[PDB]
Amino acid sequence: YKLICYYTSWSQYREGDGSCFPDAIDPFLCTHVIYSFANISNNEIDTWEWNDVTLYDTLNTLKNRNPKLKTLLSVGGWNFGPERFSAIASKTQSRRTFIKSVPPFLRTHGFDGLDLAWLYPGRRDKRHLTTLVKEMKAEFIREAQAGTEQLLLSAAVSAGKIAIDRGYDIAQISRHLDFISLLTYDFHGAWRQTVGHHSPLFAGNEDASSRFSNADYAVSYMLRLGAPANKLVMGIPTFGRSFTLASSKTDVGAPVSGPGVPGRFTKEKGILAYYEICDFLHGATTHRFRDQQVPYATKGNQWVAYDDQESVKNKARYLKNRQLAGAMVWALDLDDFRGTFCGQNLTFPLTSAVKDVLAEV
Ligand SMILES: CC(=O)N[C@@H]1[C@@H](O)[C@H](O[C@@H]2O[C@H](CO)[C@@H](O[C@H]3O[C@H](CO)[C@@H](O[C@@H]4O[C@H](CO)[C@@H](O[C@@H]5O[C@H](CO)[C@@H](O[C@@H]6O[C@H](CO)[C@@H](O)[C@H](O)[C@H]6NC(C)=O)[C@H](O)[C@H]5NC(C)=O)[C@H](O)[C@H]4NC(C)=O)[C@H](O)[C@H]3NC(C)=O)[C@H](O)[C@H]2NC(C)=O)[C@@H](CO)O[C@@H]1O
Ligand SMILES: *[C@@H]1O[C@H](CO)[C@@H](O[C@H]2O[C@H](CO)[C@@H](O[C@@H]3O[C@H](CO)[C@@H](O[C@@H]4O[C@H](CO)[C@@H](O)[C@H](O)[C@@H]4O)[C@H](O)[C@@H]3O)[C@H](O)[C@H]2NC(C)=O)[C@H](O)[C@H]1NC(C)=O
Repeated sequence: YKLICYYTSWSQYREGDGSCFPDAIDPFLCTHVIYSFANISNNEIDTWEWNDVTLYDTLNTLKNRNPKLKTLLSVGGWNFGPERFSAIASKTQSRRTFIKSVPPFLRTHGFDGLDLAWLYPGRRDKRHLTTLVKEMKAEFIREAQAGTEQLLLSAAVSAGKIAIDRGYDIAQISRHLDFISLLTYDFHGAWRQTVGHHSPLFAGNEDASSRFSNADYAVSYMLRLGAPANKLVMGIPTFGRSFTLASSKTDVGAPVSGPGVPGRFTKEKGILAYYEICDFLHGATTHRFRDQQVPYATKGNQWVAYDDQESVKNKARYLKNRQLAGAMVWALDLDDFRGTFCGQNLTFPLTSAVKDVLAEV
């Protein structure tokens, strides 16, 4: 089983305990650690933060303590304009330019692979996405001839039915990619005036209608479309999405005024880190959708949809039962990495819970 974990570039800037640097990562926790995100300048991959080469270096030293650990650099991300990927990929010339610039960059900074996070490809992009993947892999195969271990190519893919149908030729890119990370956690939060969980495992017979917005459907779909199970990796969130209630109602379908109040450390309306959620639970009412098998909490007028050790162990069992390649976690720096916010003294409680199930039979 693979355990793919993302570490974000911008987490170093959070104040106090929220600050997270690469050396806080347990080397033996995941099998693959992906650094987010790289930029693209002059059609070449490039750094993003002023100190990335130092952090790249700190992250890759982890391999001195654990030789089996693989690291990858991810390009793209939500805040990355998909138009930019679109323009680079639709022109054979700028596409070859970006592709050719990737291996030397990865080899200089000690990475073992590239992760593609184009979010998201439209109907007019499908054909070019397939090309970027093909040519990128061909180039990695070419590059291994020099006697080095071949570079890995992976991609983070939307788990939304319409998004998949619209921009991805799953059967094609599946044969060229080493693994595919299913983003099974942004199903409900897309500013949509009402309450709901963003990462349910199952559909649940109540208020069913977007029968497609749950992990079980997304996995089943990807498999029907042609992706091999041994290359699929299910995404497991380490954060929660919050809402500000518009009334005293707390059950499903309850109206919402907008996103939740920022977290003290993450300072971003709408989301909370697992460690902030831990603090938040004191004096809150915790509920759990049986059908969807995920929890939520309320306090005053705030409503939070999140994942705990139990829902995360549950998802890991599901994933083993369908024989997938493993799990993907977003993100290490949103988990209780210091291990001093959630109680039972454990560093990375959520990710460790996923690791324990995977390590079981
Ligand atoms: C919200 C929503 O609806 N979107 C979701 C998507 O998120 C989702 O995408 C996938 O799933 C992840 C979670 O859903 C998703 O989220 C993450 O993506 C973006 C980036 O792509 C993250 O954006 C953060 O936002 C930060 C602000 O909150 C911002 O922080 C600022 O960062 C800069 C530098 O990075 C700091 O500047 C530096 O400051 C110091 C001094 O302070 C100086 O010394 C430096 O020189 C400064 N200069 C610079 C520029 O370096 C600044 O301090 C800091 N603070 C501020 C002002 O707040 C980050 O920069 C920015 N990151 C980027 C790259 O833009 C989101 O926060 C992430 N969300 C969560 C949650 O973590 C991923 O993109 C994606 N994952 C995968 C697998 O790819 C999609 C579904 O895919 O669904 C929705 O669209
Ligand atoms: C990620 O890579 C991106 C490049 O592909 C890059 O985004 C930008 O990259 C350039 C660097 O800033 C931008 O260039 C500038 O654009 C402005 C026009 O608005 C021009 O005029 C001015 O320049 C003045 C100083 O010289 C400044 O005071 C003014 O405010 C004004 O900006 C500049 O001369 C310059 O050309 C690119 O336009 C932009 N790329 C795209 C496609 O939009 C990011 O910088 C890079 N790293 C990150 C985001 O961390």
